[PDB]
Amino acid sequence: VSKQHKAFLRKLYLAHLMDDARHNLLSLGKLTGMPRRTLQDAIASFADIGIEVEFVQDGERHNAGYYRIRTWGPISSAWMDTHVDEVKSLLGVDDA
Amino acid sequence: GDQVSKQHKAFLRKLYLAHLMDDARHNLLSLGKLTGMPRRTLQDAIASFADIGIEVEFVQDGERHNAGYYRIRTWGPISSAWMDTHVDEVKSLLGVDDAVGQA
Repeated sequence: VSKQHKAFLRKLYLAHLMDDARHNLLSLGKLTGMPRRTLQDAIASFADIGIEVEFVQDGERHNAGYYRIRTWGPISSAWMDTHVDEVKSLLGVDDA
Repeated sequence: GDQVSKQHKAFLRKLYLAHLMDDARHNLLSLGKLTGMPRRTLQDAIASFADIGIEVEFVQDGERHNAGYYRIRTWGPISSAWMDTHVDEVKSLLGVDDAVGQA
């Protein structure tokens, strides 16, 4: 699997984590082992594959916030549900 | 122009080709005359479908005398229905010109 296909599966994997649980850079960091840098670039590049992401805070604007997938666009969120396990290793994801 | 990034433009190119290939039998020569993209842009785009999980095959008749055509083996993580909805929009951004209409 190529550096671009790796990079691609990464985005779909992060998108998947963000879809089933409220996560921010810190939580994604503790869950995936990826450093803040990688996570931000990954997030910053979601638009390049049609995934629109929002960053949401509580009304009083005192919490650390979470990411929300506004739309998956051309990406099938179903597909990722089926191949979570394959992608897990192919990317080398770690944990607390 | 200011619309989308180069990276995003390149992605929509792959989805657009895949859409074209899925609705009619095409090869490099047919894709070239219809879209205006030169042969290398086509080979390279097709070469990178695997990067986004689209498996494409090139198929011929059994006697292998006819010119082949591309077929999408699987769209994988890509939603084909999405392009259906955004074709006009995407075609504009990519600057696709039906070469026969310009001449």
